[PDB]
Amino acid sequence: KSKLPKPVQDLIKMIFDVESMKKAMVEYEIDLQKMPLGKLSKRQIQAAYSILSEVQQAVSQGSSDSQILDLSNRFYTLIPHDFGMKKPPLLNNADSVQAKVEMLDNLLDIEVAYSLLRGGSDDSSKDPIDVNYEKLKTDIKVVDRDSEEAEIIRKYVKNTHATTHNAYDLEVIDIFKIEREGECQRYKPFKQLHNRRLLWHGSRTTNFAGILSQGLRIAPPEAPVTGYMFGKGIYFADMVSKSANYCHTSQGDPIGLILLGEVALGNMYELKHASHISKLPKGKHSVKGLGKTTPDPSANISLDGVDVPLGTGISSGVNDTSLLYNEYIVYDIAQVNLKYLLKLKFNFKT
Ligand SMILES: Cc1cccc2c(=O)[nH]c(CCCN3CC=C(c4ccc(F)cc4)CC3)nc12
Repeated sequence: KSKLPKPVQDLIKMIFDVESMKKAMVEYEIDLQKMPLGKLSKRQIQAAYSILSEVQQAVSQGSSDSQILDLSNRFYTLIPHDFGMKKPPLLNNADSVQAKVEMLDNLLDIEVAYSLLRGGSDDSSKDPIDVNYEKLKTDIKVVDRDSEEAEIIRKYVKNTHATTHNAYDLEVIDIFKIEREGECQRYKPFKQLHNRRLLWHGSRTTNFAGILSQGLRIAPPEAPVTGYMFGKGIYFADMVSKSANYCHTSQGDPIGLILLGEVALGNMYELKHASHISKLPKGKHSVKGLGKTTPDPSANISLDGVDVPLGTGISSGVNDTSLLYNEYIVYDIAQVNLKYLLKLKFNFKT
């Protein structure tokens, strides 16, 4: 039976498991009993991205209101809601639409998770940890606990536990190091852009089955570039909080994955309200949301000339803005390299 170190095995059984896939889908409203995730298709999801984009032209451009209502009604058929009852939401504003843009994001990694699954195995020989983990195409080291490395890391969750989000408060269950296969290569280019930074990528867990196979990713062509504060790239945080929220760990599951990426920022476009891009102007190689808290300048460690902002909840001078913490974005995928995972226990304050 498996081989593997032991939270690697559990990591498999957490990130690879069927029940919870239904659970996300459920919380986006999705009507499992209409639309079973054997449905889930790259295909029917991609079509849905084009209808939410359909609604967007039209909303920012007047439109038949005899269009809008059916594009909503189109949005439904293809992605069946358990609603239900109660008065469904209209795709004729920015908000409700963006809402449905997350569900599809997620639908994407969840498909890739379950659809992942389906391959290897009447097997067995090679048991059900090493075949999933085998298909991850990723390798997983357990950082020892006592190490200055695990140490450093834990300062970083510490100090950038933020103010406002307390609360919950937070802790490190396991700490995995990762090379996924050949991502050195791709990043190669980007191993020599200036301004590189370890930042959090937090996501709902159900996601990491195909973030570990597909690498972190960006919305398809089909998707509303209005669906996203900075258009569609790849979003990242420096406070561990802004990211950790995205695990959607609740009172139970309270337990939840988070990435630490190397990211090749170079020249930061600094921004404060939304910019709907996907094209970055010339000479600029990432977007920055300029939230009012910065990780205190002061403390900024750098192993191999990546910066790490494990510095603590300080106030930036931006009052003026739409954010309260920073938000780094990069618009293609090569500019990222996954370094650590961490398993988190959410520990929800009293
Ligand atoms: C906003 C934002 C700002 C700052 C930090 C975070 C953060 O930590 N993560 C995420 C959400 C995680 C990414 N999710 C949306 C898009 C995904 C995606 C993935 C695959 C895919 F193919 C298309 C989109 C995955 C889930 N959003 C953040």
